[PDB]
Amino acid sequence: LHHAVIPHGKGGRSSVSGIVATVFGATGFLGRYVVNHLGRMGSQVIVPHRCEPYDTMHLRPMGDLGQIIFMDWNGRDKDSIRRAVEHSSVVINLVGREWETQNFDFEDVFVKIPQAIAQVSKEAGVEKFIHISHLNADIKSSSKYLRSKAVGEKEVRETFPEATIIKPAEIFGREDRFLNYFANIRWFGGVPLISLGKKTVKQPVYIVDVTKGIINAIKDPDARGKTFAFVGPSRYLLFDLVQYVFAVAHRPFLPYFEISPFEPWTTRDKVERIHTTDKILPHLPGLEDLGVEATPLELKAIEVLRRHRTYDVQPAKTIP
Amino acid sequence: PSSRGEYVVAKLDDLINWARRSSLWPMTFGLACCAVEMMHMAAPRYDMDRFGVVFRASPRQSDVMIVAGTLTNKMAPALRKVYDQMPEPRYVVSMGSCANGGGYYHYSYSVVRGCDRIVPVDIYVPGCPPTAEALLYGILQLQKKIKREKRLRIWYRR
Amino acid sequence: ADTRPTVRPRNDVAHKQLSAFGEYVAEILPKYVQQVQVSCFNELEICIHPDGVIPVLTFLRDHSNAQFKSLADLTAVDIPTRQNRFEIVYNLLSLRFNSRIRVKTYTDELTPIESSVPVYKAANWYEREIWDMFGVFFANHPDLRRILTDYGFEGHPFRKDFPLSGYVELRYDDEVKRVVAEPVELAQEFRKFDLNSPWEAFPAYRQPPE
Amino acid sequence: TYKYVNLREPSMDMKSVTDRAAQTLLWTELIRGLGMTLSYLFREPATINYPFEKGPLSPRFRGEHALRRYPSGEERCIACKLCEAVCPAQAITIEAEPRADGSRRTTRYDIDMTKCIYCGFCQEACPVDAIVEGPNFEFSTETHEELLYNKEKLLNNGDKWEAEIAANIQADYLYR
Amino acid sequence: LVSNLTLNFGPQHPAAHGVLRLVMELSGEMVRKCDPHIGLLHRGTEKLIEYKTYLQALPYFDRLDYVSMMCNEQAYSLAVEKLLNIRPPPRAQWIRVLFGEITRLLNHIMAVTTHALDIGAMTPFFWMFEEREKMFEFYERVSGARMHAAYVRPGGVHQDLPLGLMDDIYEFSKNFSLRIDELEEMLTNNRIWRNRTVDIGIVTAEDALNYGFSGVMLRGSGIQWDLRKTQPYDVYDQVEFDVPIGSRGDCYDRYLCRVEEMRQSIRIISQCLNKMPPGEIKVDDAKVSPPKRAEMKTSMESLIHHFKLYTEGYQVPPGATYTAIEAPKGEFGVYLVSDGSSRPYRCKIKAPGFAHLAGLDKMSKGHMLADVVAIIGTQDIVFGEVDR
Amino acid sequence: STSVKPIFSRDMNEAKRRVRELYRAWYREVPNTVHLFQLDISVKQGRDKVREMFKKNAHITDPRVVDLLVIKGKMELEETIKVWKQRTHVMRFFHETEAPRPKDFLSKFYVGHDP
Amino acid sequence: PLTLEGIKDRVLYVLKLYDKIDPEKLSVNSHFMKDLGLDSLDQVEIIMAMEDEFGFEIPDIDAEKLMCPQEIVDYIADKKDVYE
Ligand SMILES: NC(=O)C1=CN([C@@H]2O[C@H](COP(=O)(O)OP(=O)(O)OC[C@H]3O[C@@H](n4cnc5c(N)ncnc54)[C@H](OP(=O)(O)O)[C@@H]3O)[C@@H](O)[C@H]2O)C=CC1
Ligand code: SF4
Ligand code: SF4
Ligand code: SF4
Repeated sequence: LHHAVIPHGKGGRSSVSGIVATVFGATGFLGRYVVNHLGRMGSQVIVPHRCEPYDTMHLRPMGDLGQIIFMDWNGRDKDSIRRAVEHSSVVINLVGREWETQNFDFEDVFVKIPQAIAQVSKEAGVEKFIHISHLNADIKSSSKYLRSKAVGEKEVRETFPEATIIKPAEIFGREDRFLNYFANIRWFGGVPLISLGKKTVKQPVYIVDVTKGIINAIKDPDARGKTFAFVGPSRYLLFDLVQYVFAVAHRPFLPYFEISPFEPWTTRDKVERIHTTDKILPHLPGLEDLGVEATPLELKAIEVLRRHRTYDVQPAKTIP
Repeated sequence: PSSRGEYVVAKLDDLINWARRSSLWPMTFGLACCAVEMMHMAAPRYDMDRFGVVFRASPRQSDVMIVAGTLTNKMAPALRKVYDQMPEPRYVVSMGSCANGGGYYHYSYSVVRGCDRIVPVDIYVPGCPPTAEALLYGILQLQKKIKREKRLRIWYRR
Repeated sequence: ADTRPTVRPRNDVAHKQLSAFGEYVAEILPKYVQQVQVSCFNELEICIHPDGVIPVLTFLRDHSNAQFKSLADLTAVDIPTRQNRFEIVYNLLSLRFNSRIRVKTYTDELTPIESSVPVYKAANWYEREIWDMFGVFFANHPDLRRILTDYGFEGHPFRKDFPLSGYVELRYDDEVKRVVAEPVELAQEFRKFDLNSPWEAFPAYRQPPE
Repeated sequence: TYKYVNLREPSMDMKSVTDRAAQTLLWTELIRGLGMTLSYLFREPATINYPFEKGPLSPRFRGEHALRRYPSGEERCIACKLCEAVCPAQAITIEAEPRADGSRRTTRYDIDMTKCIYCGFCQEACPVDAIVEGPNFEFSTETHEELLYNKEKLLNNGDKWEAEIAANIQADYLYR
Repeated sequence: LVSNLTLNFGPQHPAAHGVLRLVMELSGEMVRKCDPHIGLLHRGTEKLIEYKTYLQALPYFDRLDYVSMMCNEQAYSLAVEKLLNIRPPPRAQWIRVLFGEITRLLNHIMAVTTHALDIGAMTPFFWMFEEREKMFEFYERVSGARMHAAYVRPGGVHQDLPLGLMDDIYEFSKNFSLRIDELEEMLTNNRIWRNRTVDIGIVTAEDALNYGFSGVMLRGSGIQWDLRKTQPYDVYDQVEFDVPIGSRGDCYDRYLCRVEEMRQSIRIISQCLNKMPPGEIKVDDAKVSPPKRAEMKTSMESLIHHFKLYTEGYQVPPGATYTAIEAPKGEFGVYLVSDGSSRPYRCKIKAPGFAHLAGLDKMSKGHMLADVVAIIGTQDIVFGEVDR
Repeated sequence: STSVKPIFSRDMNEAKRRVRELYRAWYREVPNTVHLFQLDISVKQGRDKVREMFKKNAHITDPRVVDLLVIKGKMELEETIKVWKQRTHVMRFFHETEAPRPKDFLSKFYVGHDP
Repeated sequence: PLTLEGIKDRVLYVLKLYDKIDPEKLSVNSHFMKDLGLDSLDQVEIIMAMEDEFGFEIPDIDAEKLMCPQEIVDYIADKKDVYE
């Protein structure tokens, strides 16, 4: 080690942990939680952000004085990546869009950028590289989102062989776009667009468990070079899941929106993914192997959906 | 005429920025002494209203929160409550040593060591208390910070 | 009154009058008064057994030669070396006679003290402050509850053994969307200074050797 | 010696009763209050045109901190730590050692400007006029880290503001 | 208990007194129970003072009643001086009365104008803070700080008055009675103002004393009591002024008392300017007061005393005193205990606002909700001293 | 001596009575608190916490120490019932942000010098 | 209306719900503290169940005595004045 990066303190805010992480995509749903947990234990977080500085203000309270540092970067400019990972020990990558835009398509957010971040990380001496993928990633899947996730996951495993590739399922939480999707898009102005909802089986994982899993992959030395699958305790039927969501939100459920500029809310590919069936890949290690217990949907679903609820609830039925 | 999309976005961005900085309605937590200097910034000599900054703004029409005094542990939940109710865009101005980092009660058991532990802060105004003129300099620094925002220009390149 | 520009003059007539009244109070309430002393700067203190509060405070308020109608203050001092670590101090004011008097008693962590609210309604909040900061319980108090510390605050900060910065500190956590308490960790520890000089400053206050 | 602020007895003659009746019905005092506000509308405003005009200060004003030098250019600070000992807020942190030429000079001088109460005890306690509070009161920052001054910052402030600081000391050192 | 309205001034308005959480039970428009909750500006000041020398603790007293900065300092200095058994020189006693009365004017302008501002009369607030702004310049010229002067210290004052200050104070005092008169042209005889203050929050003389009230809160009810007249402490025995006394014990008499105190303060300030004597400003005793910077750089003894005074501090003989002054808000007193070292063992602060606020429930009984705003204002509550 | 003024109980039997009563008031309250404060815990987790707090003070045998423990517990209840607390104070009992702290020698040995 | 055997039906119904109590060891006379092995704290939880079930308050003095279901049924009867 180096005398600076030796852990000190009691793991709190003003303590030292020796983790010096660059988190790309720190301003997203998954990024805000990772930065939060890295900053509870006194890590040095470099936050490369493309957005306005205003959009990052929520991250500033998450660290002590000096612990969170912000940088500009452009996925196309490699030298902006290098300035971001030059002094780092772990480089976490959470870059993605649920939708394409004019400038970045799914093959640029998921293949060309992650490969560039991984290559510069190798050439800059970085030791640990966390790359996020999807559980349902498949070269033969119709959803273009997942096919890009498959190729990009293939290039990371060649550029940075010692990289930890994490494959979660649909992640649910307060700011998720999974249960918030079933509560809003299905309800307001519409009746569910479920396409044969009885044929889809879903295994969703809580955000904090994914956040915990990512951290322990940094602190666990056997995680290097290993691909993981983070899945919830239970498998649900997509039809029942939507039904259960509605009961929590006290919105009546009756079985049976164009993409646009701004931020497509509901899209062609999103439906193709909400219907893809959560692959079971037993040989891949999961949260069990990182010291995290997957948390039930039922506990952490009233938390997510209490806002939609306007102004005595029965759980869903699991699929063995 | 002829104009690019980049040019249109740059000019619209200047319009909304000019409006947002020209009409800053501040909410003020007058927690302690520093509230007295905030009141002097409203009095005749400096007259913050002449910049377009209204003397009194409700929490749910406010554009900027000015934290003027010591934030104790008993008070911290209420300040975060007010902050969440504020509609965006929202900015926090930390006024004086107490709010900046605890100041002269920094080593107290009942005091938050800086309001940046509770809410994100955009400008820090030093002093114990900062002079009314020193606070006015801080607000004018927030106007320049807003002038440099590029929300639309970023949105175009997304 | 002497031509010593920098030395506070002595008022000896005030010292004599306050000593006469100290005996008067001791003669009238011998059951309770444990000590009477008048300082050099003319301030009478009556020390009493904790059970004489109400009789002693009532006599000073209502007697035609006391008439200490006003409770100027009420506070506790913590002296951990004493067996009764807490000393309760009553500062009273007489407007008829333009005089002040101090009444002191003592207690421990597990001995209640009679509430003086029956005598001075001013003592209601003073005793809530004493309970909150010192953890001294007052019996028969109309409404005893914390007055200064945060809700759910464990401990009594003004005890000499309570650490200056306490044990818990508050921050806002994004994950749980609320203000969370956590064990205190300071980026810069409070630096303790040893300032006492090793040479005696005031012989008049020298204590006899062990 | 005391006076009665409100112990008048209103006169009960008809002339006085009619005066109060006229006041009650014709709103006389209320019109008088409107007169005073009208007079202020035609008085000149006390506002000054900040930042082009500034409020008056004095030489004794306590502002941003700076470390000074002797005319030769050597630092005045000898690392006696009298400022660190006196600082009511414990805002000052000092370390020292013998310099390469054997001089008694600091290697760390820090002021946590967010701890400081701008009381000026440190300049009162300094024996060599090394630490001063300058005339600058316009140095608000966007981040908390920008308000934790190390030795370089305070030396740079002394180099930046020496011209004014020296004149202010010249004006007030006899009072001190 | 028709309804309990938990009124938090958390989203504070332009008052700056602090923040008060008020829990009330409103049986209609009327108020049946009032319960102030006052922990929001509790900063642990009394405990922090135990870790500071006597000099280091003085700035804490600026930040209690932060509209009576130099009056809070004087109370601390009078307490410490009494334990030290020293005397400040005659010139400093006049400077401390002079700035004690400039501070009384500062406090009453805030008290009356923010009281009126809460009851809708916004304009006098701006009229008078142009005057407070000119008073803040006197503070800055003698101390270098507009508010927390740290100027009145045990033994006297830190520095002497700069040349030309007394003329500027006289010029301010010459035009100031007219400023008060304009304020009374807008409030004294105004029927709307009287309807909002007359026979509101009445306090009887007997209940005032038992509840611990002091200052205007007593004199409004007709009690002839002023510490400056009955227990004088600096040169107040050498200045003529009258004490305003109320007759009905309501808000309106308390409003009149404060406005008359501003006039008597200008009367006193006039005498201080004429009677200011020459001499030194701090006790000429270097084991308490620091020596002049010229002597410290020339004399061995002065350098030693300078070195020790700003490190260890002067030791105070063991003892305990209760010292009180007539602060603008009321009787401000400190119970200070010395263990013989250079750091106080215990410093209990007696804030007049602590008792007054505790007496709010008594005063609010049988009044409408909009009156409570008027009752709190007439008490002149600042939560720096309520909580400490 | 052992002659000491009592707070309320004059022997442990009376003290254990007030302890028992105070547990009734807390046991009834948790269902209300979990609703008024909109907590994310189940009423079972809440009632276990009340059991945990009462259990930690089991060894106590001094009648006076028990009176004060009850006095403090009632003040805590009065704050929660009257809703003087806030959602943040009620949830401080659960320490949901503090990370797991080990208790076995090897675990404490790896991280730091704390005993 | 009263049904002394009705009382015993509900009491056993309530105790059957309490998660700690194993149904098998339960008897009309099984001791809470010894046979069942509950703690004093748990005995207070059970009594509170009966107050809800039988719509009245069981005082603390009485609550300590009701140390087994048979005692509960007897005590319930007396306050309801069931003479069966
Ligand atoms: N949450 C889920 O359901 C699942 C998520 N994942 C993976 O998790 C990761 C993050 O999840 P989430 O946080 O929900 O994704 P978000 O969309 O919430 O945030 C993604 C981040 O990527 C950044 N970003 C997007 N496009 C670009 C770009 N072209 N150039 C630079 N930065 C860019 C955004 O920054 P800005 O906002 O500044 O554009 C944003 O901070 C993604 O990689 C996703 O594939 C995988 C499986 C399931
Ligand atoms: S920073 Fe200074 S003036 Fe402001 S509240 Fe704190 S002590 Fe008072
Ligand atoms: S001005 Fe006062 S608080 Fe600030 S560094 Fe100097 S001595 Fe310390
Ligand atoms: S700045 Fe002055 S007082 Fe402080 S260490 Fe240097 S020489 Fe000593």
